[PDB]
Amino acid sequence: MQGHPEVIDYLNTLLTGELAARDQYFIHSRMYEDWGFSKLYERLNHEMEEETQHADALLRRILLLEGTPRMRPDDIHPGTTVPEMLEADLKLERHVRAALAKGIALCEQHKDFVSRDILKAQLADTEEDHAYWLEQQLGLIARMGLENYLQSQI
Amino acid sequence: MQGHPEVIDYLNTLLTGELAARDQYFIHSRMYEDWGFSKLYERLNHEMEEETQHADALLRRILLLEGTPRMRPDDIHPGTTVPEMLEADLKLERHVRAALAKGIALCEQHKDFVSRDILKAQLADTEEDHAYWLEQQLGLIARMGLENYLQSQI
Amino acid sequence: MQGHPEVIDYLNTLLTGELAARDQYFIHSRMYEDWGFSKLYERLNHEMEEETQHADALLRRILLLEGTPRMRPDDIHPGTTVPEMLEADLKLERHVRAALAKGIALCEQHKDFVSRDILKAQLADTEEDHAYWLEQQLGLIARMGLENYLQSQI
Amino acid sequence: MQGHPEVIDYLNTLLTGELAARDQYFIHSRMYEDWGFSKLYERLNHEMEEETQHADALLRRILLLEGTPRMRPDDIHPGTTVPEMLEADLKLERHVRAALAKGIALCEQHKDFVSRDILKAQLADTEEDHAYWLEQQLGLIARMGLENYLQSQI
Amino acid sequence: MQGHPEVIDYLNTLLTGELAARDQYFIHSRMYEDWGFSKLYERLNHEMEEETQHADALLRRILLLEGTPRMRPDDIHPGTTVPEMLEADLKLERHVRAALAKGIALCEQHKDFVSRDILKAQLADTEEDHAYWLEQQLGLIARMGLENYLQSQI
Amino acid sequence: MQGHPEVIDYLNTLLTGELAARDQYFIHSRMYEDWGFSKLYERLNHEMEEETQHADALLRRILLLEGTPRMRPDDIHPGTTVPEMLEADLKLERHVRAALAKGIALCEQHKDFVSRDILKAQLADTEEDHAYWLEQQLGLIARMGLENYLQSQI
Amino acid sequence: MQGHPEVIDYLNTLLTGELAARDQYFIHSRMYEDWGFSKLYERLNHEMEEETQHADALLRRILLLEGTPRMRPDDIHPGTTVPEMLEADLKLERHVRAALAKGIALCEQHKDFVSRDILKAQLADTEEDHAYWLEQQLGLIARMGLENYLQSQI
Ligand code: NA
Ligand code: NA
Ligand code: NA
Ligand code: NA
Ligand code: NA
Ligand code: NA
Ligand code: NA
Ligand code: NA
Ligand code: NA
Ligand code: NA
Ligand code: NA
Ligand code: NA
Ligand code: NA
Ligand code: NA
Ligand code: NA
Ligand code: NA
Ligand code: NA
Repeated sequence: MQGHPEVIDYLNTLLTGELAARDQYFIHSRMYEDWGFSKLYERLNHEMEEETQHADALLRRILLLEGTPRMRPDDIHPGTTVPEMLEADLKLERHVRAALAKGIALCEQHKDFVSRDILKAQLADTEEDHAYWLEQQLGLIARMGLENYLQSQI
Repeated sequence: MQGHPEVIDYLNTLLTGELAARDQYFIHSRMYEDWGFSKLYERLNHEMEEETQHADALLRRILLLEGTPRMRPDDIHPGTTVPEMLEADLKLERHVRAALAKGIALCEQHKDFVSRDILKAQLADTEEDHAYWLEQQLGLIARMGLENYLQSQI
Repeated sequence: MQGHPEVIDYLNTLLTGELAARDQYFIHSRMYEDWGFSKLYERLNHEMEEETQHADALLRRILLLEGTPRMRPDDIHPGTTVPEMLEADLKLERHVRAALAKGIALCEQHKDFVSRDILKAQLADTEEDHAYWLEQQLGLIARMGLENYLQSQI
Repeated sequence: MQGHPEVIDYLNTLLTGELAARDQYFIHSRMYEDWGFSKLYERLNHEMEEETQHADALLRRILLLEGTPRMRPDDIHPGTTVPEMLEADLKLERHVRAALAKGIALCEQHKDFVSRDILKAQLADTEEDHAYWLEQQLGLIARMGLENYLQSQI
Repeated sequence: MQGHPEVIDYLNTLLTGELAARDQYFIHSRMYEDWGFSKLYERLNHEMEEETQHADALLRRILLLEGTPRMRPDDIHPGTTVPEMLEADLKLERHVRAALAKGIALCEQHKDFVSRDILKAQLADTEEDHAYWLEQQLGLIARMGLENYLQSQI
Repeated sequence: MQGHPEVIDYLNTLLTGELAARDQYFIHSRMYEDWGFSKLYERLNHEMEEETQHADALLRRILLLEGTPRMRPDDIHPGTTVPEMLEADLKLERHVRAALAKGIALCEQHKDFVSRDILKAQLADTEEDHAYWLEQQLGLIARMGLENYLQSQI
Repeated sequence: MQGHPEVIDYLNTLLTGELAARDQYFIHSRMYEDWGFSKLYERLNHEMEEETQHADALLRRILLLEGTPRMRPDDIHPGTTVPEMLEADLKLERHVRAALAKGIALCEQHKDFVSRDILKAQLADTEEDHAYWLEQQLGLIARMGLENYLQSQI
């Protein structure tokens, strides 16, 4: 079934964003492990896997709609310290959140209700899992201090 | 069996207090989870369930005595920081403790020995479980500092 | 993430409604048990638990959106006989249904698609589980008579 | 193997009748569930499945005989109350019974002894299971009254 | 709860379409088995069951909304060869897809958000399961030839 | 119990036919194995066993009726290539089908209803299992070509 | 431990190559699934996972050596038909093979014997698993023809 060209193009925009999110969590998780914060490694490794699944869902939807997936990831922007890495991931998730919400509205406009539902599922993950957890970590650093927070992530 | 009107009225006073205690622990537990203190979430979630059971016991006793339960909870007074929330819960439990003790004396006066026993069981829970745990948390904050205490509740 | 103030306010309106629904099912279920209708006790006890979960989902969403939950339940309006209690619960569920549908439209307007999805899930429960079951009970009373219906609920 | 054209045509007549019987039990069973008579839902849901199997056996026999199955169901005639629905199903089963008996005689005449045996199996189901159960329900309504009967089917 | 008449009418249009889809897959699956293509029999038999479930969901929703289900299936249009049968099923699924998308928009317009969600679930099945699989089979025939494809379906 | 001489004689005619069918499937199945078509070996080996059981049922019925079984098999007519062997078996099964149908009519005429039932069971096997499968194989060869069909039977 | 800058730079070159290989197998595997070649999907999905592990090993080695990983994948070059996709993957693996062999020699020169061993393990995978399998598939197409080969990959 040929999808609407505007929807396919927009799904491709989201795909390159999620390929990038995957890769930013790839490098951050391994940096956290390099420093000995295995709890941070585990969480972000899980997030890398979740973004790979999100990318996969978009890629397969684009194919179903007879489009050609764009596989070049967006640029990533890793941090150099734990607070910078948390903030960088939160900025990325906030961007993905806004992009997904714009996509949902576009899908509704072009009456692509299945694509809308795929994006809604990803939007729920972004808001309620990914971004929320990051906000929590930054809030913990604010409440107990960075040194105590880092200790908790060994 | 028709209970004594003064006893039924007093049980209703306790019921609206325990419905409120339930709801204060509902909001506090979820606030603790929002901030990432899952140990505090778990404890206060348990306390919400225990207050629901306490309320249930009163409600069912009032019905047995042919009274009409009052289901409007008392006002609650949540805190805005972990120390404020602990103190607010401790103030509430201290109020419930005093109210329950007054109720036990009233039940004895009107020779409602089963109602007295229900209240005694709740009084033991209030003193030895709920209020004691809160006093302990505040004491821990005093002994190790707030930042270390918060770290321990992740 | 700061949610839209109109959405947060509306979620709070729904929250106080579901806290009330919880408490109306609390008193009705225990009244049904007081009279010996254990099948009615079991169903409405289950419904109390489901409304607590619905309230919980709203409360947690409001927190995520950086709002402050309103924990005062709406007034409840219990019945005094089995037919009155069924009708009172059905009136409440019909009100909740309309409120949820209005909320879904508001969330769509403000592009809060995750809040919309939470409300849609609750709307499906309200229509297809809660209200439908109540309509069925009233229909059974109409078809077999109240005395036979009550017998069936022992 | 090419079957006798008169036999194939007659099997097709039976097929469209059993496709209809399937669909009448589909709507009646779901109507019974809509009203809260889950015992009636379960029985007629089972009967829908049995008529689908009966239709399947005819369809496959028609194909084996190199015929072309007729897939348009006969018109159905659902009732609007429990007694009307029972009577409507009994009228349908009585029609199917007569049609099957006529088919058995035709198959014997054209020496299609396997088709005869398929129809005999369906005839036994119609008489001893489907129609008999319906006759029993109507007899129960006659003996205990409709209200008691409906109570028994919750 | 009385549903909107335009929504109920439209659900009935979808119901008669899915009853037809059920029956087209009924005849095609058994034709595939008649020829010895058991893999095609199994898939389309599964699809018949899925369309029966889709029809069931619509029928039950129409009843809940106090409507009267229309049980006459639309006409079906079976093929006479494997490529014709695949194409006929794909044409049917493309029609169902468009009808479901129009229904979702109508439900949104009349603020029947639960009916919309039921249709969205069916739309996802139609696009991502039913039609996609058919497109794949036709593509396989194009890539390996019909004779090799048929061999693979024994 | 002495059976009717015409029935016993006719059962003996069927017996020598089924002893022959057994032996034709014996040689064909082993020829298929000799060439490396193990799927054809397995099917026809199964068919040899089924014809032995059919012969056994006739033999035992003839004895019960105080007749003397005729144990000389009819001549067999094996093919020399896979298509010839399939056709030869189909010709044999078509002959057995006609003979069994004539026998059923004779048994009915002489009121030997148990012998009729034994023959009906064998007739169903012949039509719905043996001959049908052969027709399917020849149809597969027609649809995918002989070389692909042979490949599928390795 | 600070690694040799020439070795770290070269590991980064290999990393961006393996991130690209991962993504080329991501798109090819999902294209194969889109067309219904599930055996090809499974193999290339496995290869995507293996390249992710290869990339991970390089990334972690670069971190250990106090380098900064380069996370931008090389450009990929997907095919548009099964033979083109196989050839494109084989060209990529041949490039990776040569790059890894050059890296091993460089590591030996700079006496980084652990980095050499990591690359040797990847070189064995590339030659004996990835490239070999691709060569085999192309050889199969040459020996049995493309249509038969595609049939085998359903
Ligand atoms: Na994502
Ligand atoms: Na994310
Ligand atoms: Na510490
Ligand atoms: Na208490
Ligand atoms: Na307490
Ligand atoms: Na609710
Ligand atoms: Na409800
Ligand atoms: Na009764
Ligand atoms: Na039937
Ligand atoms: Na029947
Ligand atoms: Na459907
Ligand atoms: Na479908
Ligand atoms: Na036989
Ligand atoms: Na035979
Ligand atoms: Na082949
Ligand atoms: Na590699
Ligand atoms: Na490789």
